[PDB]
Amino acid sequence: KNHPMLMNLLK
Amino acid sequence: KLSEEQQHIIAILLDAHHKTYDPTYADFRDFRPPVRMSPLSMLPHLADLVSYSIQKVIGFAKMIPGFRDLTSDDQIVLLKSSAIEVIMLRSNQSFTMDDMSWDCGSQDYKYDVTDVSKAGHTLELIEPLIKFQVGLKKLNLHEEEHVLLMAICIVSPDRPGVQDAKLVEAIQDRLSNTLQTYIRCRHPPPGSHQLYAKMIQKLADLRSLNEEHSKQYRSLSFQPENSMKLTPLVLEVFGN
Ligand SMILES: C[C@H](CCC(=O)O)[C@H]1CC[C@H]2[C@@H]3CC[C@@H]4C[C@H](O)CC[C@]4(C)[C@H]3CC[C@]12C
Repeated sequence: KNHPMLMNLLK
Repeated sequence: KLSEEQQHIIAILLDAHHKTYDPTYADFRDFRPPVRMSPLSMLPHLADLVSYSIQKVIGFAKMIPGFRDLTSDDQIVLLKSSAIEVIMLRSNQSFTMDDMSWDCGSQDYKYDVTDVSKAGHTLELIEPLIKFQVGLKKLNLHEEEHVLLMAICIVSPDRPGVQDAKLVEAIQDRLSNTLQTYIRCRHPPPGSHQLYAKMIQKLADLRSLNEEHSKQYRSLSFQPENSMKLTPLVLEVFGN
């Protein structure tokens, strides 16, 4: 569901 | 007898944990200050605490052998669903049965039932959470088992939204076998009596705690004045 901050922290 | 791979896994997880859980709690000073009187007076402080903890759990998860092999989307689904559970699990390290509280280094950073209940969440969540802490503490798990449990919790194939559940299951089984074998080879009886079964039960207990936390979060998200006091990461992970 588009999780910008989470995605950024995972990459 | 614990293959070379299994010892490898355990070594990786212990290190990952040491790099993401600071027992000096030195970063707690950056959180909005705790307020003990208390109408939602602890919400700002605990919101930052949980948000910080979410970041740490993500750091841990990324070091779990095999996690990196999952797709970006699956990693996100797993973290979103397990975050609160892993936070509750890792918190067992600061929890003390002496006075039923999470002692994070100092008076201001020592939280009991009255403190933890001043953030919008009710005893319907807190009472079972405290009970969980006691039951887990009584397992006297080796740090090796503690880190394996957190990793198993994160890499759960039955989480809503998982795509490559097969890949997730494989990764988890590798961890589950490492746990079952470590208990047999490194946890002498009687402390090992049905330990795996009891640890799996804690995973069930956490699903229940997760479900209740989610129920109350939704309710609270309906009140802007509270949602306003949270962090962007919390809002994103728990729902916006
Ligand atoms: C201080 C403890 C960690 C200690 C450590 O890391 O060693 C953490 C882990 C479990 C957390 C509770 C989780 C459910 C609720 C979330 C809501 O966003 C705020 C309240 C809620 C009741 C939290 C309070 C703080 C707790 C008890």
